[PDB]
Amino acid sequence: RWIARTFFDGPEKNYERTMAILQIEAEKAELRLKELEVRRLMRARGDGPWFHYPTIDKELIDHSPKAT
Amino acid sequence: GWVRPDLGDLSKVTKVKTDRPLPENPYHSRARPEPNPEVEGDLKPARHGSRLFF
Repeated sequence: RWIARTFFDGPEKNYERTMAILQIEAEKAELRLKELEVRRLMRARGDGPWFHYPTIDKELIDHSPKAT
Repeated sequence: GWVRPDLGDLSKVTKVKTDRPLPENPYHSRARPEPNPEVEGDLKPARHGSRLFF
């Protein structure tokens, strides 16, 4: 009982805790698997703003020339 | 018949002209597919590094 105080965390700790660490771990694992799933799609088809190659130009010239 | 300009033409406008309407797609056939939708809203830190650690 003396060893339980100021030397031990207790059974309440690491049961309420660790599950909190697992809750962050579950979020870290699912989003990393989602990142592997998103990059597998975004690289194959140019749909989103990920792995997009730069284009030539947006605007260059529109004025009237001396063309035929 | 005698009329001589001592300056030039300097781009004259034809307001009386009608004939055919100007916008009628001179060369364009396809409208080109819509670009990637712009993400609106401020980014928030949620995962805080999806690397091997932290």
